[PDB]
Amino acid sequence: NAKRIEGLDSNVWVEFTKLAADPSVVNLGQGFPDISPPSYVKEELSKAAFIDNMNQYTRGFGHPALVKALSCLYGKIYQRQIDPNEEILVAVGAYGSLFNSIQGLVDPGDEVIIMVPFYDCYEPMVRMAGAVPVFIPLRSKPTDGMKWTSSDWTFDPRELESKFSSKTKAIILNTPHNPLGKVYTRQELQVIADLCVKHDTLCISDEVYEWLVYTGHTHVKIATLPGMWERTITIGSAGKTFSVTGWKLGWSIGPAHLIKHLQTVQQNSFYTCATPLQAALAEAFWIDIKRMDDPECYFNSLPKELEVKRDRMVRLLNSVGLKPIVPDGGYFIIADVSSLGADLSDMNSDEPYDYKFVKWMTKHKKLTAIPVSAFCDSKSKPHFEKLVRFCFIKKDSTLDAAEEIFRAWN
Amino acid sequence: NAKRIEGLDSNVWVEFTKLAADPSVVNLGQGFPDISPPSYVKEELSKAAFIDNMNQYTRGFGHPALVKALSCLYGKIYQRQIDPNEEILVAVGAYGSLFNSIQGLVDPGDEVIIMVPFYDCYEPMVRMAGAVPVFIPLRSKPTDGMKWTSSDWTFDPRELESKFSSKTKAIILNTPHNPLGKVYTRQELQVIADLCVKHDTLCISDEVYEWLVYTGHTHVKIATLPGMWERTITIGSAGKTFSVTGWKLGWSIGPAHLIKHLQTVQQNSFYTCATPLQAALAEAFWIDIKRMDDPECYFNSLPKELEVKRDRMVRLLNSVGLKPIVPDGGYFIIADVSSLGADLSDMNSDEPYDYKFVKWMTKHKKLTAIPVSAFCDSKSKPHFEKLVRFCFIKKDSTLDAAEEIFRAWN
Ligand SMILES: Cc1ncc(COP(=O)(O)O)c(CN)c1O
Ligand SMILES: Cc1ncc(COP(=O)(O)O)c(CN)c1O
Ligand SMILES: NC(=O)CC[C@H](N)C(=O)O
Ligand SMILES: NC(=O)CC[C@H](N)C(=O)O
Repeated sequence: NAKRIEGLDSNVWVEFTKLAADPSVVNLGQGFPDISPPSYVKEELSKAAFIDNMNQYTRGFGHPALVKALSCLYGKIYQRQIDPNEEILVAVGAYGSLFNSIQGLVDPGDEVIIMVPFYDCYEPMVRMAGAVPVFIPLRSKPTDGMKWTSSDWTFDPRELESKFSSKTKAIILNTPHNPLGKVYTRQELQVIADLCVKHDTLCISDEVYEWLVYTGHTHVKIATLPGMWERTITIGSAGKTFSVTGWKLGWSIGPAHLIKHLQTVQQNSFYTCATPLQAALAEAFWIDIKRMDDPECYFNSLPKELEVKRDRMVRLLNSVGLKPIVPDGGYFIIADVSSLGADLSDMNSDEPYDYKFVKWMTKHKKLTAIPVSAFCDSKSKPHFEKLVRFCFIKKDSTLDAAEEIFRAWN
Repeated sequence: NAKRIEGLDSNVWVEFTKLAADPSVVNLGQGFPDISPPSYVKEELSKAAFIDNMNQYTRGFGHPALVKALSCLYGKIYQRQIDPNEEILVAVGAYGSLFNSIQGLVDPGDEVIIMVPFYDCYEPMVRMAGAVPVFIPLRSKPTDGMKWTSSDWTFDPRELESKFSSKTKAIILNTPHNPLGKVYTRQELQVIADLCVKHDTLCISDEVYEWLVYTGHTHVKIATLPGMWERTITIGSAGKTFSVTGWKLGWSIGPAHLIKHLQTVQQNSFYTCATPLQAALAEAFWIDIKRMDDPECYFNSLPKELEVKRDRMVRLLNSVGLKPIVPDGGYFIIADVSSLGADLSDMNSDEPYDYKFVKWMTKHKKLTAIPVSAFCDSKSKPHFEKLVRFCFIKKDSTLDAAEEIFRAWN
């Protein structure tokens, strides 16, 4: 192995393969939608398949009709003109966008601030770049009494500030947050923005779940706050927006002077993304862009549908004594499992509690989930290891099977 | 920009975004097939599109049906049992496979040997890894007097040996060769094998054009030579194999102890490739794998169809005083351009001779092509700068438009 990848060969997802290959297990762990994607998304891909040209090379930095649809949709959200060619880069998922961003912008010995828990890829991407991840946790605060929510988690602005130094190149922001479901507030973003401007750092903002925010909350884009446009890369994903995780297309949106460096990594790595997927996606966008104010727009109908499933899930977790944290956004929910005081007596590894719990739940109850300590750096693990993450982008019948397990639990 | 991409922002193909544009020009430049993909390749993509699961995330290192198909096909070629999970990585094109190999295997300060002319991405990919490209040119031999062919180019084994030191990490091999169409001989591969074994170096073998070898030549895989399986990564491409360049799926095949490091790059960069493309590509493979014996197999029928088109191009180029180098393989043909009359003081730009010629032929003859100096490091360019490359993976009607241009040349 090359030095840049020393110790980066472990991967939580490669780790979690085994859990649910067993067909009789209900899998609420990985973010695999088993709802149907919209009919027209599948239709448009079939249509593109039969056009010879759409099966040949397209523009390296993104299919022209696609980046054009992206600049239209995001121009409305940002309330500014987005340049399709210079301010957008289409990459292989939000992963590939994150990869372009760190690879083109982050040097060895640079510091990168990461909020804990974090989508697991952030830490190894920062390391393969020779950079130093700097961790800060989200801490709970007292609850309103009736409900535990994502909004009861936040950061200490004084603690955040202390993480910023002359070596900080960037901070990574994930809102709506995976695994917590947190929708960052304008006040939180403002504290983040103040510091990035004051230290002259970048913000890389992972916003794949941007459409999935629930009543009481709103997606705010940090790159729309004063001084932030010039210093933010904001990332979206086809998989999340159209429920086609398997298309693996995302985009980075930001200023031309930053996006050019992302574009230089891409030209020198995989170069271009698939033409047929990008062609179909452009069409899907236009179909929904043109009804953005209608309920039937997929940007509106999916979170509306997911809010119902979310609520059903919180009731299911409650019925067995799991303390759910009701998410403001996204399609994951965390439950504290410690009030079950489960029977993990003879799992004798040095794994965190949540991993043992999940292995135990899979074997005994036939239900899998993801340990939140998978989204934590070594020192943070003991502070989050009683927490397990459940996925609810699932068809009713799947959540029915889940309900059968919760009803039979004792 | 990050330091790692310093000076790597210029891209040959980004630059040629000049006169491919104008409507009336016959483009024989970029490797863009304008023939149809096989009908079943297209139908299989349409069918995967309508299966919901084929739109969601698949195995990270390659869709299981696709790695199994590639296992079975390549295991016949190699006469060995290839492990589909450990000895194969599906990536985003041959580009992505090349990136995985260099990123996962090559350190700052390593030397990487590259044979000139080289497919252009080799050099910046080695520079991005902090390594030193060590150039050796292919050189001409006396012809049989009758015709000029790719096999009249070779390398000096003694000069190659002198490129190997204790800093050498690897040699990049490209057979059949782009741009010049060379199908490296068993005796050439043996000289490279002897030196990788003696120095304990890697060979990264880029064999995207492996099926496209014409009469009197045989694709031989260096990884099949004694002692080479354990030091070789061999790369393939869907875009070349099934004439669907826009699908951006390639693969690396080789021993587990090397493939795992490519796997580590990929899990940390883009992770997963697209599911519907991989599903459809697995089915396109099973179809052709079952009929390898038969002339109807795409592995057989395409090289046959293209050989006719190569022979046509060589007649058309001869017709106008461009001396073609007849390719053993691939879908590019170089023509020597020096026996024509120049223009070219209307430029004076002292950029290479071939770049001036290609601008002159675009403007005045309405035909584009690629200057060979684009595939050459700085010191080599004077040895190759009268050479121009043409693509013939084109429909009959495109080649007729080309015919009409040659007919009207004088
Ligand atoms: C926060 C976050 N970022 C990025 C991704 C990956 O995005 P993509 O599938 O487009 O590569 C995910 C989905 N696993 C995610 O939850
Ligand atoms: C020799 C060679 N290797 C790799 C590639 C790129 O392969 P892909 O399109 O699958 O990424 C090309 C482009 N045709 C090539 O000519
Ligand atoms: N590698 C994957 O597909 C994992 C993604 C899934 N959304 C997760 O966060 O759990
Ligand atoms: N998209 C591309 O860069 C096409 C490259 C093509 N194979 C060529 O060599 O001309």
